[PDB]
Amino acid sequence: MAPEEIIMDRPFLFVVRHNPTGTVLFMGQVMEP
Amino acid sequence: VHHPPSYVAHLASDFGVRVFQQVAQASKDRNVVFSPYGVASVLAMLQLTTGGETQQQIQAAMGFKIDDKGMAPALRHLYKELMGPWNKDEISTTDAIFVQRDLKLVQGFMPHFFRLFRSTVKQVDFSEVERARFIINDWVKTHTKGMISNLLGKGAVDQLTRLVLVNALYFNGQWKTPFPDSSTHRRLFHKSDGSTVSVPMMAQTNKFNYTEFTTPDGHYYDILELPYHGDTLSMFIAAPYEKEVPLSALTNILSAQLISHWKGNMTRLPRLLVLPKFSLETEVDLRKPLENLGMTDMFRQFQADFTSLSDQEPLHVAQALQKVKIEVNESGTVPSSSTAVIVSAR
Repeated sequence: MAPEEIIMDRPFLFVVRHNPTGTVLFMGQVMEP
Repeated sequence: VHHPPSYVAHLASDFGVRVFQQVAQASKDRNVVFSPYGVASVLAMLQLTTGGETQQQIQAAMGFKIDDKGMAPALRHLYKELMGPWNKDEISTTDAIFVQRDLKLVQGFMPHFFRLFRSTVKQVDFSEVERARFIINDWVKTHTKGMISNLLGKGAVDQLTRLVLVNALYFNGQWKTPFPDSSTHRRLFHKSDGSTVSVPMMAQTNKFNYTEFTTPDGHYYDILELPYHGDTLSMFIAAPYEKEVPLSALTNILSAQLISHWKGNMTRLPRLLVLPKFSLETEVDLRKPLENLGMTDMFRQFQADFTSLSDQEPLHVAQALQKVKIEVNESGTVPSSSTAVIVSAR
């Protein structure tokens, strides 16, 4: 009884943005937390 | 015709997302938190101080001219829409320019620069070295709210220094559906070299805007959106399905358009998201990344054209950099970057 699990155990990418304007404020490459 | 700030917003970000790519391909196995918007802000300012081929390269790279019709007023409405209380999540961008008071500026530069950008303008004497960086480093400090306490290292500026255009971005978002403390547990993170580590990861069962995106090679990547309670800002997560395929293949095709496309194909699906919390802090040298995008001249002496600012002496960017910092936890995200260009100070 559980939906598809999505683990971020490998180096991922992250993009924080302001949707309405499409302004990519910050970007990231997390290789090792 | 599309909403003006949304158009300038794209171009600014696009440029930034292409600068990141240079920084990322240079930092292949190390952590990199960058600010696309941050680099765009100071380069736009630089567009006015420069001339000749130097200025043209920057406009070719960026993709627009801060001079053109309706261009600057649009960048200003962008500053506003971004910092509006209606976003619930707090943003705070601010640009500043520090010029040597005894620098004979060309005619019209000062008022014109202010009419277009309308930001902080400070006349400082760089001969008084320590006091000078105390003026700027403290400016950055207050506008990034404590984050980034010392943007300029000792000797990053000097008596020969003339111009310093800096940007200070701040963001304090809070997850629309924050991660439960209890759910935080140690899990294994597989490094880009093969080794694993026990890192405290956050977990959450909910319905996220998810979408699968294939790469030209044929690799599948997961794209997920975690919004902040303002529902106007959000962080997009993108990792591969297979662990064999590196983050490189994803980042090499990145673009402000590809991000819009993800956001456009998403559907709220039930998922159990387990994301490692983290607190990065990075300083990037924008020299090489910029030249890789065409702006070589501004770094080369006896080639760099700054005739729009002054002309009593030849000038050039002694250095360009960006110091970012991001704290991601159970409640939200508080990232803050401070990007600066320095003319006549290595």
